[PDB]
Amino acid sequence: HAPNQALLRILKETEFKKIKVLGSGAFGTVYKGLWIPEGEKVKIPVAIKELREATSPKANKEILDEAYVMASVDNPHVCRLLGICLTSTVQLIMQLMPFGCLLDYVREHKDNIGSQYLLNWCVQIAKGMNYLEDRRLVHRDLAARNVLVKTPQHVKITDFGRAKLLGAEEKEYHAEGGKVPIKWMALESILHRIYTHQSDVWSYGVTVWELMTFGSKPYDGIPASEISSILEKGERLPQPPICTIDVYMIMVKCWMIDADSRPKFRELIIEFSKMARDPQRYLVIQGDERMHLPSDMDDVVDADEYLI
Ligand SMILES: *[C@H](CC(=O)NCCn1ccc2ncnc(Nc3ccc(Oc4cccc(C(F)(F)F)c4)c(Cl)c3)c21)CN(C)C
Repeated sequence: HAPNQALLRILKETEFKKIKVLGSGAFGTVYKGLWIPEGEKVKIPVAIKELREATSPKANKEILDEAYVMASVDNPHVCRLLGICLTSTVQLIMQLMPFGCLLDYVREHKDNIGSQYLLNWCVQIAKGMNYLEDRRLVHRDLAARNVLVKTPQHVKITDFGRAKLLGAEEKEYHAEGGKVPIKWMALESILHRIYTHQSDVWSYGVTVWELMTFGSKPYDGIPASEISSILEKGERLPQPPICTIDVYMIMVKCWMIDADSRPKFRELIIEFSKMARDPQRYLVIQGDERMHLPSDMDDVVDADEYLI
């Protein structure tokens, strides 16, 4: 393993300005804001998480471990952590992704989402995951809820709360126990708590299924405890109505019990790119041709153009 020379930037609180609330969770509130590094004549749209005063030492540690992972990744299809701020509670500053999570996006915009967007998103997520594989990172929580939308044309993988860096000689991560996203997990993760890049491929297949059904819940109504035996009997998620057999076969291959029989991310990039070149041959969507989606503010620059 090579040295990790990623830079962690510690921002001062007077450099960023909270504009409005975007969300509230167990761990603190998220604000829309601007990051205005002193004397640089640039304003960067950001989301700012300010942790709650009541957050435990254990929670703080876990959040900082997630920041470490996010600071260590740099790819157009993976979320961008700008830095953290050590005020009385920790604040985290990330690139603003104004269209929210992809799961919610596809549910809310399903009558205007055409085949080109769906296939491009699959390509993009596969590129991000391929990059994480190159970095020897196993995500362990890939799902449409954990993909952010910068613009309808550009998505990025997020939520590194479960991510693990494999050791140099290590091929599998062995987990301890807790509350796990069963319906996205590879069979070997459910049974034996084993995670690899190939178990992430399984989750990728489920993520694709979520997109192609415009945000349906996988195995809806089936309790999580029944999933493993359903899988062991050879049953899988059904073929979405818009999917040609070409697309469904790819998902099916992601859900092979033999981990080595599943596609690799680099191959998923290739197969979805082929399809993205002639999208209406691969996804059959009523009204496809018709569909369109969105495409002081002086000195504003996106985080992706503010390089270190
Ligand atoms: C869908 C995502 C969504 O819309 N969430 C609301 C907040 N929001 C709106 C736009 C936007 N852009 C960018 N980021 C966020 N939120 C956000 C999440 C996490 C975060 O920083 C961290 C980093 C590491 C760990 C944590 C945590 F403490 F563990 F939570 C937080 C920041 Cl700064 C911002 C945005 C959600 N859908 C319900 C699934």
